[PDB]
Parts: sequence; C-alpha cells; structure tokens
Amino acid sequence: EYGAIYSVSGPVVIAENMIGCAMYELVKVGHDNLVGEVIRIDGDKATIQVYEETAGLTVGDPVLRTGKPLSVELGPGLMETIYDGIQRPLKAIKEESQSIYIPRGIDTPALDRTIKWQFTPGKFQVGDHISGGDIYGSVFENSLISSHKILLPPRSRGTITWIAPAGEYTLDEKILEVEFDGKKSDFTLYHTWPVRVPRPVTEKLSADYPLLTGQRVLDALFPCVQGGTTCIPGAFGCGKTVISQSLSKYSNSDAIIYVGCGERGNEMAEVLMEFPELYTEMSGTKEPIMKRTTLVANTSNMPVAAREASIYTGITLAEYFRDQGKNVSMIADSSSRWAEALREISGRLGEMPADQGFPAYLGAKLASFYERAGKAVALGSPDRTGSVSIVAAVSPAGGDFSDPVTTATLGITQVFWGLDKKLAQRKHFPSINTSVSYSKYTNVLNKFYDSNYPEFPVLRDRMKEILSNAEELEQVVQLVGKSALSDSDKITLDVATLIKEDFLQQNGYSTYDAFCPIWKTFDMMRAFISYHDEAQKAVANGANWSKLADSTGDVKHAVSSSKFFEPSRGEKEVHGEFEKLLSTMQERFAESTD
Amino acid sequence: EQVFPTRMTLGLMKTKLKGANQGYSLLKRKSEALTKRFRDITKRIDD
Amino acid sequence: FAINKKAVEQGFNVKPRLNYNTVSGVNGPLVILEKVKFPRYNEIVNLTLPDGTVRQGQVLEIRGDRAIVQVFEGTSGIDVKKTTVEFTGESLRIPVSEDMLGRIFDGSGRPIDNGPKVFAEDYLDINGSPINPYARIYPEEMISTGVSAIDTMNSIARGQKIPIFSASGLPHNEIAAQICRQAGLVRPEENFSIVFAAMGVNLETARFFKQDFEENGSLERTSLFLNLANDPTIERIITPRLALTTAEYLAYQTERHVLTILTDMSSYADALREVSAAREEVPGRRGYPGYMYTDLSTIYERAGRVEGRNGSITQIPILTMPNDDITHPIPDLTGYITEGQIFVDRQLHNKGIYPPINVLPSLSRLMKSAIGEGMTRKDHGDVSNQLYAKYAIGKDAAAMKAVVGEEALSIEDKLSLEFLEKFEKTFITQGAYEDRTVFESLDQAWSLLRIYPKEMLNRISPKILDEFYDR
Amino acid sequence: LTTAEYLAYQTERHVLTILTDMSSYADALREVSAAREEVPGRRGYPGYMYTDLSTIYERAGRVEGRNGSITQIPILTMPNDDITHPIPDLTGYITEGQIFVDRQLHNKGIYPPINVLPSLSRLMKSAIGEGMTRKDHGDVSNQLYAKYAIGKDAAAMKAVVGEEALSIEDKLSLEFLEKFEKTFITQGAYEDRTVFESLDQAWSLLRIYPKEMLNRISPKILDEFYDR
Repeated sequence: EYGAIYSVSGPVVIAENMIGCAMYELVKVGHDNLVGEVIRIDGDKATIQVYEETAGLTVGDPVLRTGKPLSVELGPGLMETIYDGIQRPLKAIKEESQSIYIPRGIDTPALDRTIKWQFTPGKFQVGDHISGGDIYGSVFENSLISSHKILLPPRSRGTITWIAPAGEYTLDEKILEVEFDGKKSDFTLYHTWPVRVPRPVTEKLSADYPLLTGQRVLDALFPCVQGGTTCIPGAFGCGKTVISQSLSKYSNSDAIIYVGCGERGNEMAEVLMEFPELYTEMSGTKEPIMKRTTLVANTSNMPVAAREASIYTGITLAEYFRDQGKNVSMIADSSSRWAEALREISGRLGEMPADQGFPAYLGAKLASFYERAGKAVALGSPDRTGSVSIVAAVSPAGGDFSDPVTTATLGITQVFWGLDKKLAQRKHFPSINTSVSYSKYTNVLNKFYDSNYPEFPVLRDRMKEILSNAEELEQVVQLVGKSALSDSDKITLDVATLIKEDFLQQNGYSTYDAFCPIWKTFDMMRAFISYHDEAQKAVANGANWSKLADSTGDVKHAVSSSKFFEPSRGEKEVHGEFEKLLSTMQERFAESTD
Repeated sequence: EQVFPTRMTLGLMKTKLKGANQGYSLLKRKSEALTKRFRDITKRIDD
Repeated sequence: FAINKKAVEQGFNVKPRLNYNTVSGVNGPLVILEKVKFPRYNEIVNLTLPDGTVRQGQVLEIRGDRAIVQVFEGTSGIDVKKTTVEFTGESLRIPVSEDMLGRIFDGSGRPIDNGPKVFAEDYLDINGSPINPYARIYPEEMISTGVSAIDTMNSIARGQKIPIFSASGLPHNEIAAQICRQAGLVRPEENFSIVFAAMGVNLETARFFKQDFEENGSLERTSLFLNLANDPTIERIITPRLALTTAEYLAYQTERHVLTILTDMSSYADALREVSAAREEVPGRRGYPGYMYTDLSTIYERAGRVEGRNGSITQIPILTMPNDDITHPIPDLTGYITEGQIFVDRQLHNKGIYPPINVLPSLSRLMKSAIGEGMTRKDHGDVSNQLYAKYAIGKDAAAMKAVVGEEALSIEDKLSLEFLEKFEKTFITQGAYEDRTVFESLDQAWSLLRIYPKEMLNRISPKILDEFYDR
Repeated sequence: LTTAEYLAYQTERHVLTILTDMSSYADALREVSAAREEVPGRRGYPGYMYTDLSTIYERAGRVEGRNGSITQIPILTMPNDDITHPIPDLTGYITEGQIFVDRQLHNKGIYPPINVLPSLSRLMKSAIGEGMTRKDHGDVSNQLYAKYAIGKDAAAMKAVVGEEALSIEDKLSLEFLEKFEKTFITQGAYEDRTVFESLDQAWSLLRIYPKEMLNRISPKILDEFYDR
C-alpha cells in the first residue's frame, strides 16, 4: 500500500506503486517523513515535490499518503502563536529540540494537544437538524477574547445524536456525533481546511463602515473603509513600522494577522522582539497585543513552497476568524517577495516565461487573492456578521514601478498611501506625500458622514484645494517672490504652512497626539477652515493683513495649541471647549475688524 | 519616438540621459545667478 | 555530558565498502554506472583509473538501478573496461576540531600547510539546518574594522551582512586582506576569530595572502580555505559551505565572536551556472539558473546573533559587477538579501585614493543599533550625518565652480570646496598598514569639521557642538 | 569559385570574381539544417556558418608556382541596416575590411553613397608608398579621415547646442565636411579619375586649413606640397 522511490533529482522525486492518489495529495516521503505533494501522475509513477533538502535519500524508501491537499488546522489556541509559512509552531519546536535549528523531518501538532479547554454547550439538543457553519458552543480563550465560537465545518449536515455537556476537554475528545447516511461523523474542538479553496459564505456585502486608524491625515483625507483593500510602498527609510504599529494598537478591529512573507531575517527578529512589548489600554492596560494576534514568520532560508503559501495561509486564517462574526485585518509585508517565490517555483518547474520573465498566473492569482477579501454575513444559523481588510505592502525591484507586480497591485487595490523618504529627514513623521496618495472610498463614506458628520466631506475637500493652491502658489513665489502676491495669496500660503505643521505632522509619542479619535479631528479641521475663511473674508472688505496678523497672532497660537489639547478627557467636554474656542476666534475677528 | 537603433546601444542612451540632467541643473543655476544680478543692475540704473 | 555514549554508539561500528567495475558509458564531465545496488543521492565515490590514479566524484541522479557520477578532476583517461568505482555510503562530511586556527585548508578541506592531519573532534554535514527565526535577536554592539571610511561612516554591528561591491580591476583583495588583518572588537582578545575563504583566485593572489598572513601574525586567528582558479568547479561551490559550517560550529559551540569573509561571489555564480548544464535545466535570466535565489539565501542567511548562546557571527561577501552595472542579477539579489552595501569607485582609484571608496552610494541599515554610549562615543551618529551632507554639498560645489567661476560662489561654497579636497586627501586616504581606532578617526573628523564656523554646523546637536568643538 | 580557381591557377591569367547577395545564400543555408533539428546558433542560424563562409571566402590570393591572380568582391545585404547582424559580423571577421554604403548619403542624393567612417582596407598600407604611388598617399588619407570625424562630431554636438559654443575648429570643420561630401565623394557614373587627380583634389580641399593644425601629416610632405 506504500510507495517505493524510483528516481531522485534535486528537489524532484518519482514514486512507484502509487495508484489512487489525487493530483495534490500530500506524501510523507523518506524514512524521516519529509513532506511533499504530488504534481504529475503518469500511470503508476507520480512526480513529487519536496520541501526540505533531499540529500542522502536512497531508492526503495517507503512513501505514504496523507489524504488531503495542503491544509491548515483551525481551532482554539491560534492567538499568541508564531507560525511558519506552512502552519508550523516555532516556539514548541525550539523547546522540543532544545537546538537553534529546524531539524529536517520534524512533525508536531499545529495546535497544542495537551492544554485543557473549558467548553460550554451552545443552543442545540439531540435530535435537532443541523447544517454546516452553525455555532454549537463557545470556549473562553483569553480575557481579551472570551467568545471563541465553535463551528460545524462546511460540507457537513445531518442530525446530532450525542453532544458532550459542559466541562473541560482537550483537542482529542469527540464532543459531537452527527448522524447521516453513515453515522461515522465525529467532531472535536478543531478541524482543517484546504488553503487554496476560499471558504464558503452566505453572501458578500458592500463595505461602507470606515476603518479608523487613529492617525489624523489617514482618516482625514485618505480613508479606508472597513472591509476593503489598500496598498503602501515598501521602502527602507520610509519607516512603515509606525503605520503597522498604530494600526495594531489603535484600530477598531478585533483580530490582527501579521504575515512576514520573506524578509532579511534580522527584521523578523526585530519585529518579533518588539510586538510582545506593545501594550493596549482599553478598560485597563490589557498588557499584550499577542493576545490579539497570530504572526506568520518566513525568513529567506525557509523552503520555497512554504515561503510562497504564506499569504494563502494568512488569508485563510483571517477568513476563519471573520466567519465567527468578528472583524479582522490582514497585513502582508512584501508581496514582491511572494511574487519572487512564485516565479522561482515556476522556473524550477521549467515553464514558459512571460512579461519580464514572470509566469502568466500573476494577474489571475492576485485578482482572486484580493477578491477573497471583503465583507459578508457568515454562513450559519445565528446570522452573525464579520469583515476582512487586507493591507498589502509592495516593494519595488530597485525603486522603479514598471514591474508587473506593482502595476497589477495598483490596478487591483483602491487606496494608496504614498510614503516619501525626503520627509523623514525633515521629520514629517507621518511621511505621506499628499500629492500622490489617494483614496476611492469617499463616495460610500459620505453615506456615513451625513449620518454622523455631515460637513466632513466639504471640509476635507476644502483643505485638498487649499493645499493644491498653496503648493502651486509657491512655484511662482520662487519666480517673482512674495512681493508681487496679494494678501489673499499670502494668507493661503501661511495657512497652508500652519496646516502642514499642525494638522499633518504628528509626534505619535506624546500622551495627547498618540491617538487622535474622529470627533477631535472633526473639530480640528472645522476650526482651521473657519479661521482661514474668516480671515480672508475680513481682508476682503478691506484691511491690511499684516495688522490683522499682528492682532490675531494670539488666535493663531491658540488654534495651533488646540492640537496639543489632551483627548480622552470628556469626549464631549472637548467639544464644548472647541465650541468656546471657535466663538472666541469669531468674536476676536469681529472686534479686530473694528 | 525616435530613430530606433536597437543594437545594444543602452549605454550610449544612458550617458545621454546623464549629460542632459547635468546640463539642465547647471544651466538652471546659472540662470538663477544671472537673474539675481540682473535685479540689482535694474535698481541701480533706475536710481 | 552523555555525548560520549552517542559518540561510541555510532563510533565503533565498521562497515564494509562495495566496489564496482560496471562503467557503462560517459558524457563529458559525467560518468554512468549501470548495476548499482540501493544507490544514495549525493554520495561520495572514489574512482580508480586503469593507470592506478585516483579521483573523486559525487552522484547527481538515480534512475531504477543507475547512478550518474561527475568527476572533480575532469574525466580524461578513464575507460569502460578497467576502471573500478568504490562507493562511500554517506554524504560529504567535514572534520571539525577546535584547533583549525592557524592551519590552511584546500578547497575540499585537505590541509596544505605541510602539517599533520586534522585529528577531528567531530564530523558534521556541510549544509546544516536553517536557524529557527524565533530564536534570533538583533545586532547590538559594533565591530572595529580599522578602516577610516568604513568604521566612521559604515560601522558594522555584529550579526550584520554587508557586501562590498567592486569592479573587475580594483584592489578589493588588498582591502579584504587589510580588513582581516586589522579586525577586532572595541574596548571603551580571547573572543575573536576569523574565517577567510577564497574561491577562484589567481596563484599570485593566493601566494600573497599566505605570505602576508604568515609574517603578520594574524594566521593563528584565522583558518583559510584557498581554492585556485584551475581547480574543479564543484570544489568551488563546496568551499563556502565548508567555511560557513566551521565558522558556525565555532561561534555556536564555543561562544566566539567570529567574522567570515568570502572575497568573491561572481566566480561562485559561474561555478553554479556550470552545474545544471551537466543536468538539462534550461538557462534562466542572463543564462544564470533561475533558482539561484534559494541557494544564495542558504549561503547568506546562516548569520546573526542567537538567543541563548553568547556567540555571534558576521559576513562580508565581496561581489564583482561584470560591467559596473547594478542591474545585473547577482548584485540585485545580494542587495535584496543583505543589508546595505559598500561601493568602490573607479575614478577615485584612478586618482590614487586608497582605499578608493565613495561614500555617497554607501549605506549601512543597522548603524542605528551599532553606535551609542558605552558601545562607543556619543557623537558618532551626528558627525556621520554632518560629514555625509557636507561631502554631498562639496561635490556639486566643485561641479558649479567651473561654470560660474569662484567669486560668485557663496562663502559656504568656498568652504565646502576646500573641505572636499581636504577630506579626500587626508581622511579617506589611509596607508596600507595604517591602523586607526574609532576614537582617532572621530578626532580626525572633528579636525576636518573645524573648518566651518561653529554656528553653521546645523545638523549637529548644540550639546555635542558645545562639548567637543573646543580646541 | 571552382571555375575561377581553374582559370587562375591552370591558365595563368588574372581573374576578378563578383558574386552577389550572400544574404540569400545564408538564408538558404539556414532553411536547410532547419528541416533537421541541429542545435541552432545565434538568431537561429547554424553554428557552422562560420566554417562554411570561411570555406567559401578563402579561395583567393596568389601562389608563387603560378603567376595568375584571383580577387573576390562579394556583395552583402544587412537586413535592418545594422552591422551587428551575424552575417555581416562574420563576413567582417573573415575578410580584410569592407566598403560600407549608407542610407543618409543616398537620401541626400550623393553618388556613390559610400560612408568612409566605418570602412577600411587592411592591405592598403602595404600596397601604397613611394615608387608604387605618390608618397603622400599614406598620410593624406589619415588626415582626411581625422578631419571627417572631427567635422561629423562637431556637427552632431552643434545640432543641440548651436553655433555659439563653437570654436574656430568647429566652424572650419563644418564647412570642410560640407565641401568634402559635396565635391570629393560625389562623381558621375561614367566619370573616372586616376589616383593623382584625386590626390590633387584632396590637397585642394585640405588647403583650406592653416598649415599648423595638420599635425597628423609629416612635416616634410606638408612643406613640400602644401606650399603651392
């Protein structure tokens, strides 16, 4: 029933006596049980792909069959875990081996098989008809998340003849007996799923609810809807780590799945050392972020197939967590590396190249992968709802954006947050080049603004035109100097500078400017536009703007200092203070005109 | 958008690009300086 | 301590060795046995030609009862009637002992210092398993190269991987020799060691390396793996594996801060293209095999500090761009895998500047973790930026000098013009045997900075300006 | 070639063969060996085309035993007006220099539209000289080539900058190039000139320049001839 090796060639192996094997089964080739997958079947012999190094193999070694394609186990215990590209626990492996290597031919359960979990029955009873995707019990996973639900895997129906009652169990105790034509069906606290097949869902919806990150510029001018895609350039000096950290700590999501898809290694060490120290404070300083995140690490040494399947694994995990009714936020690291791995695999298979040497799959693969994102209502009885929002990170070949990867990604995604290094030295620490970055979810977000903040769109637009006008104005200012410019032009210029240095720039470490909520930013841009338009109106009827600036230097300083105002104090008393400041500015301008 | 010599002439064209950039920057700065000195001549001749 | 039980268990067990005479065809650098029994991929074999000469090889493929051996030292003189092929029964292994230091090894690891055998303390598989990422940490402290233009502006934190790009006809080898000779830690040594593996080099360069390392005493801190140009290519691809394996053993089983150098990778790329042409894998981009990314990653990414052990490791691969273009695949991949790069300009070399390094394109991404207090003085990070900015300004100022005379230039421009020449002629220009500590280089940089008025050095913090600008 | 060899080496009479359009021959050679599946060479042509063309060309020269001569003047056809194509590349590798023909000159209505800049004849230095020809033949050619190159580069640079950045050398070179192209190269189909007349025309053209910038010419010949 086993298979004897018949040939070997680097990473290529040919089995024998293989009858009754699918085209993508998994096989435990070798005495050490190296993992592999069948590719081509020709009668009895079948080509096999290996992951580890094949040195030392010998003809006649038995070959086994797993019985499924590449799959990932899902269940309680994912949180606080650090995984390889192919669902391999690294902490447990290191502890078990006591070495500092990944000893080839090592197999340990993806999830711990010893920790006892306290299960609580759901809402069904014996003899009740059931359908796939229906919740039938919860589990307390952490103080942060305590409602880790238990589903019935899709493609499974029937009636339940026995359900275990409350108690404490491990992951190897059948807690349900679904009866069908064959009553063989048993179920435990976990199950598996092929990675390459998208999870079934009742129906997709239209994402409209905004995703707020806590930054000012992001949600002010280039918002991302909670459920959509986005892209940000990958550079060394840009310092994207700030964006990822802020998204992890201050966003309104409920589960983060960071994916390292091939890095220099040392960067992986840095991020792994850093994450367990980031702290969030909601209803008290809930110490870790690891209690809300699972991380997939893939250094360059990792096997090519593992380095390639990383994003598929991550997105599958995200979809699983979405179907529980929670909100998820995937974050890739370098899609360029994933494309590199895909091209390397294609080349090793010896297939026809395409544009710039890449294969022909890239377009379709990326399109499908991105389409896997979105917002939908889960598949089950309770009718919960979730959402997924991928955040890609494209790195170029050598800076140029002519590569197919960048073109396809930009064509697919909807939001781009351009980062510039030049701002780094000037320390606009949120280093967003406002002349390039853009968003396309405004048309939907207006249907939320009107319900909550009707004036937001006109204000954000107004500052968009203000910034464009100021940057254009400076061009001719250099040519002819400010001398030949009217007072209105100088007003535009200086208000643009004030906005640049207050509204956009953000320390990110001060207790007050670390995390700016929505209403606070609402008040800020309202106040800034009011100041500018009131000043220009006052100048319109006739007045030397120099004298006006001399009179209202205090008002300008007050509006600037309003940014230093500490939020998290009343969250409506702040609104009262902002109203007081606005009225004070109005009456000060009125008196100044006199 | 040119006469198309396709015979591994990449280096020549890259050299032309670099020369164009250098000349552009140098002439820009020369014009800046000359205009700056033109302003004072205008003022002094007027006075 | 129980390692003795394992050593004896697999130690005192002799096994026989087959011997074949069924050579049944040959194709260039290959050889095709016919009736092998239970072959084993990637074995080691010892051919015996009819004249009594002896060679070696390593299988590549196995059909049903067949092997395809490739011989290291060519294939001329073999025959299909009298040659006898002897199998080994286990892959290539290296003899490892603490006392490599001082000795010189050939490409395959046979000592060539006219000394006794290694007296191995153990045996190992050359290509070990990858490091577990979860058990890895960040660089922290600095390594003192002794080169002014490197340490001051491109410090190397232990655990980094900084390649040194260079052109064909440049003195990169001399720079590498000087670096290996002057390396060491910083004391604001009983823990330092170097591995210096050279692949694909002339005879003169090898002799110069040996003679210089002999009479300069550095030999007993190093262990060279020389491989001349006329030696088999397979041995070439093998050599870096041996060097990395021995360095890893030392670092992570004796807790020694070690530094490794390679002195070339283009010739490694050539040796690699040669393989997969013996096989029928079609050529990839620019003729190179497509899958070079994986194996180059394997070579490089056995570096960095480790969680538990106190040891460490560092790499300085040396490339050679064919026609001085970064677009070539080799430098592209190396930059992709490694952190920052060190350039070597041709023009500076033409002007007699040694080491002919240009700093404008240079970069080291882990600097920020290298400099600091205790680990070094407090003013390194500011002087670095200041000097970089002023050099960049001086270049363009010299450019404009020819077009707009000299008087029209601002006072800043004249000062920068003078500073550029002074910097080039004094700071970077270092004697072949002039060794400088980081402190001395910092002092010289301060001396050069003293050209400008105190106020104008904007990028430097006022605290440092007040503290050190005096005198 | 066999007929030419017979006539030249077994009848003692000088010969001059003119075989046309080697491009068609090479194309036909490619067609064969494509019905086969031999390892194709650069741009699909057979690898052994070098040896084939060497076989074709080498039948030429002279032998001491006889006193007849054989001379080859093959005609080529670059596909896309590019000299890097394998056919012309190998032909240049084999033969002793070649005479180029340019599209630009023909466009400007100049006959014979020969471009001297990329052309050469390796045996010229051995054939020319005193006794055989006028002594100035071996250096006036070099001087004219240098001046032509200077004029061409000066015009190319001026095309983007203009006259303002031109010294005396560029101004002289442009006019000299114009006169040379429009008077020396051009000649009627049935018009012919001996070597001496061409030399006299060359000196007339060169006399434009002052006596001191003709550095590439030896002082003796310059003094002897440029005087009058």
